[PDB]
Amino acid sequence: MKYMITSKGDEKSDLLRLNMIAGFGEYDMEYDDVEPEIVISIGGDGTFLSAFHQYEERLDEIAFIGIHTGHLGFYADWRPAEADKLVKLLAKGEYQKSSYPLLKTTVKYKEATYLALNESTVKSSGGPFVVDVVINDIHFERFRGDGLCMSTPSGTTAYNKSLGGALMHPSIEAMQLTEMASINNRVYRTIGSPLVFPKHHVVSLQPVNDKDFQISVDHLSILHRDVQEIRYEVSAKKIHFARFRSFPFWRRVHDSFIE
Amino acid sequence: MKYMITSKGDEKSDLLRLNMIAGFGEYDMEYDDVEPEIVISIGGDGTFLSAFHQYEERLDEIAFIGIHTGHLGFYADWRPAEADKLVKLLAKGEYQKSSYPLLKTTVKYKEATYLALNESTVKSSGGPFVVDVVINDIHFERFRGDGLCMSTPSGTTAYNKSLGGALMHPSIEAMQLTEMASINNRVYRTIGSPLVFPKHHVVSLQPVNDKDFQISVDHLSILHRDVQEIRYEVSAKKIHFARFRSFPFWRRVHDSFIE
Amino acid sequence: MKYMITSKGDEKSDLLRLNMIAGFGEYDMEYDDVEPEIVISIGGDGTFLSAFHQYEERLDEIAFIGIHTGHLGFYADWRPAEADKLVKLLAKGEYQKSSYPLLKTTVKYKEATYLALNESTVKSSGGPFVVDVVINDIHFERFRGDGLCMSTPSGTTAYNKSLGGALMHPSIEAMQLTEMASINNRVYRTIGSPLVFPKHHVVSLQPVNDKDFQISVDHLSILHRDVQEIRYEVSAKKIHFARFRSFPFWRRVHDSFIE
Amino acid sequence: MKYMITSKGDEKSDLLRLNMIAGFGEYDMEYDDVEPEIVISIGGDGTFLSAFHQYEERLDEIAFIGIHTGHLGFYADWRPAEADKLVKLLAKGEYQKSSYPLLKTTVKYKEATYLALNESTVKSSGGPFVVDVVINDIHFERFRGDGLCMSTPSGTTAYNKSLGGALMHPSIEAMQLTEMASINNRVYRTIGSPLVFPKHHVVSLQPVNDKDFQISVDHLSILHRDVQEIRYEVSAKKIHFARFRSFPFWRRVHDSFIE
Ligand SMILES: NC(=O)c1ccc[n+]([C@@H]2O[C@H](COP(=O)([O-])OP(=O)(O)OC[C@H]3O[C@@H](n4cnc5c(N)ncnc54)[C@H](OP(=O)(O)O)[C@@H]3O)[C@@H](O)[C@H]2O)c1
Ligand SMILES: NC(=O)c1ccc[n+]([C@@H]2O[C@H](COP(=O)([O-])OP(=O)(O)OC[C@H]3O[C@@H](n4cnc5c(N)ncnc54)[C@H](OP(=O)(O)O)[C@@H]3O)[C@@H](O)[C@H]2O)c1
Ligand SMILES: NC(=O)c1ccc[n+]([C@@H]2O[C@H](COP(=O)([O-])OP(=O)(O)OC[C@H]3O[C@@H](n4cnc5c(N)ncnc54)[C@H](OP(=O)(O)O)[C@@H]3O)[C@@H](O)[C@H]2O)c1
Ligand SMILES: NC(=O)c1ccc[n+]([C@@H]2O[C@H](COP(=O)([O-])OP(=O)(O)OC[C@H]3O[C@@H](n4cnc5c(N)ncnc54)[C@H](OP(=O)(O)O)[C@@H]3O)[C@@H](O)[C@H]2O)c1
Repeated sequence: MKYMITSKGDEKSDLLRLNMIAGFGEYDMEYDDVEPEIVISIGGDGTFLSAFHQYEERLDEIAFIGIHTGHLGFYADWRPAEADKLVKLLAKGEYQKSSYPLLKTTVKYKEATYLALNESTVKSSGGPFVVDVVINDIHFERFRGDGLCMSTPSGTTAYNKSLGGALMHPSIEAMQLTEMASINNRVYRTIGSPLVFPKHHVVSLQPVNDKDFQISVDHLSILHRDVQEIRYEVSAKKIHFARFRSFPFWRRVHDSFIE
Repeated sequence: MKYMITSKGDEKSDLLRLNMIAGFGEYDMEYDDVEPEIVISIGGDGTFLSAFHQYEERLDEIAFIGIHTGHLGFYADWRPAEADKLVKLLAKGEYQKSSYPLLKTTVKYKEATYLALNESTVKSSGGPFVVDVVINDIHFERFRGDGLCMSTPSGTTAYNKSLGGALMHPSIEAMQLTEMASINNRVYRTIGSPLVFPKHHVVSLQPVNDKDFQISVDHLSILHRDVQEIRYEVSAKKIHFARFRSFPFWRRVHDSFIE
Repeated sequence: MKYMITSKGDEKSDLLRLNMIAGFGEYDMEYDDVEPEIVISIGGDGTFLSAFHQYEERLDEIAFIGIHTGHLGFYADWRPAEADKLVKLLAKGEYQKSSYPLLKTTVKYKEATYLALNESTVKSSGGPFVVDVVINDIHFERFRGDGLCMSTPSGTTAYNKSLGGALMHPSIEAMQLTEMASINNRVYRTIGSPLVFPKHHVVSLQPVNDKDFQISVDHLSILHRDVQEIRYEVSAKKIHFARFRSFPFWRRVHDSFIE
Repeated sequence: MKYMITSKGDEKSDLLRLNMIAGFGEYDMEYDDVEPEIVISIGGDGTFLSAFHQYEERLDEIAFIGIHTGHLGFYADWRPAEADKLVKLLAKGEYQKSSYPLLKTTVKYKEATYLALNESTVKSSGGPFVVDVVINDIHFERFRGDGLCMSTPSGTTAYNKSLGGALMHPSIEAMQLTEMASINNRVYRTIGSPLVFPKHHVVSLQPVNDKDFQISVDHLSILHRDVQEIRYEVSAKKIHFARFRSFPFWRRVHDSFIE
């Protein structure tokens, strides 16, 4: 089948990449980075995040696999020493697919949409951050603070976790909203707690005074000017992984945070 | 249809109860507190929790309704001044049913099972609290601290919230595990974060030294001796509510915590 | 004595300012905004913070007073309706002085020093934030995350509080370091907890890769390039307040956050 | 000088104890566990806490030293392999004394007072926990939740830390109040944040309905019945340590929590 390999770009990763291409040379596997069916990422979770965004127009046609050159990754499921075993399994087609939910972000000004695998965040462009938070058209809170983070399930181990969010098993189709440094006093009030939203709920952020926001989607971060609305919902699209063995989410969590 | 009414037992609640019984007297509604089809709770969420546990052997046959005499409740959806309107709607059958997930607790010694609408918690019987946390038979962490709290979705606004858990929309079939005062240092390590579990995941707590635990299920709290295992999973059973109008979960959250 | 009055600049504040100047006209009080001995701030705590930084070269010669036009302030101790009573008390000299500790920030490149009344914070200029935290020349932790906040005692009710810091009575000569969204996992480790430092302890932040930082001192926020060190210590300088009645810190905290 | 040695009571600790007694036999050092001037604890910080409470009537006459048999301790400053070096230094009198602040607890019914080296905590005897918190005779908050923890500076690394309190350098004469699982909503309000109190401030807890409380002082935990008041203040008494080398507090914190 058609495949391609992205590399973190250090010496370790490029050579492991060349090795796998040579190894794939011995099977009915065609290198194709335009219309690949398998996308192998070699590096860290940052490398995997870039591979996902490189091909996010064909998530329906692609199964992703990650090899972590440094520490273990939540998306890069494989060690370098296992590359040859992976080459053989992929060529023989002995793999199941699994899917993770994704987050849709819409920015209205006159409208851009993004897909996130980890999260989308909103901060001010320097001044104070104040937004109205509207859940399914109902005004829920006026948020004052440093910013807001909306995480997918697999994103819950990343920025969301540092903000006090829960870790959510990726079989749950949800998104999680966490606060960054909310102001709470006599007059200003936020919920405080993380909020977990099911599919089809729409969280809308609406400016109060300033209309300029620094918006991040995974690694990408852009200053958006004259914003009327930021809309969050669980995407209809999903990322697909090639899975060759059992590696449960909670085992990845244990291995990454406990030992 | 058959119905019964429990009362918080103060003067306000009993009289509102008597009024509704008189009001039901004018329809084809039979008072029956053995095999009721509708269970009306008048009081607070504590009163509603007691009504649920009174009839938890027939959750399949019952739709619950709550009237809050004091502050607004998350389960008691109705104000006293609306009692007469409620009498009329219930008698005419103009109601939809909605369901919330419940938590199953199994205590093995030689085995008791409980159903919780808010949460189940585990603490020691005085000494230090140490348990091994096993997720789907995989050892996840050795927890040291004051205790652990496993919450249903509708429970996430209660004890779970005070422990830093996320609020979860009740359409999500999940349970959430939060830490009470975990010890984390060079040698002792817990995840820290709340954990959200889908249906069919089994969280097992296993003693390390002491085998005596104070276990709570909603309001009930019992000292269990010589415990071998505490098992948590999302129940196959659900609570059913009679719904007569739109009152979204996030609106209940806003009304209860924001204003 | 010599005095001056700064105003938030809205209609309410300017007119209250003009009234007090007219009122001071009836005593031996000379308006002087170059070498004032009393500095009256009329507005909010933001207005007071600007008054403090306007005159921070003569904190030894000045007693500050604040009038809050909007909500109650932690530094603006007086309501508008009390302005005339304040005019009379100040002119008669019936006031005690009280002092709050201040934070000294040194940025080395080739060295700038700042004084903060609330706090100094450090964030990256966009990329990831990584710094080594050195306490009294001893390497304490490698911090990864969004940033760090060093608060005075009276600052503990502001940004520090939103970050989970403790509130500290201003009679304690200390500074408090809080984390913004620290990354903690198998490999990366921060203390997590706020840290409270006595006088004469020196906390030094040292770059790891990137040398560009966005540094804030109270309201001021500046991009510093090619930074070698950020040094925090409790200042030898203190702010002095004119006090005319009992208004305990914990009462200000109660009034501002509880009711 | 007069000295005594307490032991954790395992084989390692008793034998290390016997060795030091034999070693002390070669100097002008008299074993005396009634009126000792030096108290050596061999075990963990729990062993040291028991030694402190054994002799808390003569804290003015005693310098404490701790040897940790297991992991490093915050009070047990010495490893077993260094016992002989310690014997020699103590006998030669080559030691400085350092002092840590202590917490005074008064329980009024008709009045008991306790001294804590780590902290004092208050919980209910089973039902809900509700107390009024009075700071220097001013009503500050009505606390609802699981309990409250008042920590000394050296206690801030223990229970206080697990509750989200700040770590405080022990040269600061203060106590820190942290919340256990506070309920915060539309009607119920607590400060949330830890509170740091200077010397001479008096925090008083006063019952609201129930008068029975489980009160802990370091390891001791007792059910107090018919309580009228719990009073917290920084003690006039201090613990004195024999110090033979530099081991800064922040280095102990680094070694215990970072690596
Ligand atoms: N305060 C924070 O915790 C914080 C702040 C900003 C951004 N981030 C994370 O950074 C991501 C994008 O940046 P980047 O990765 O391109 O560069 P980066 O900022 O250097 O990456 C931050 C770290 O997050 C790790 N990571 C990525 N996805 C993760 C996941 N799902 N669970 C746990 N850890 C994960 C990455 O692992 P590798 O080393 O294997 O790449 C990397 O070490 C965002 O999606 C966000 O989640 C975290
Ligand atoms: N630290 C804590 O936050 C804490 C500690 C222990 C127990 N609890 C809660 O108490 C419950 C059982 O006690 P109880 O109600 O019989 O007596 P209780 O301890 O007096 O009740 C505690 C309060 O929780 C409220 N509550 C109940 N269910 C709730 C929900 N789903 N979301 C938000 N608030 C809710 C009750 O409202 P009403 O006043 O209307 O009854 C009551 O005010 C447990 O299920 C637990 O969630 C909370
Ligand atoms: N996430 C946060 O909580 C956050 C983030 C950034 C900055 N800030 C605060 O903003 C300050 C400087 O900004 P600014 O005041 O010029 O404009 P600002 O960002 O609009 O001010 C933020 C708010 O903090 C209040 N405040 C100031 N000093 C305080 C104190 N000691 N305790 C409690 N609240 C206090 C101000 O009261 P007034 O309305 O009376 O002016 C204002 O409402 C910083 O010193 C920092 O503490 C807070
Ligand atoms: N949730 C919690 O974190 C929690 C709950 C209850 C009690 N405690 C602590 O337990 C103490 C009394 O119990 P115990 O020690 O007799 O038995 P314990 O409950 O078994 O001791 C708990 C642990 O705390 C450690 N510790 C003691 N003082 C400390 C300090 N100042 N800083 C950091 N760690 C410290 C002890 O070290 P060693 O192993 O060397 O003895 C022990 O490992 C209390 O003073 C309280 O601070 C903690």
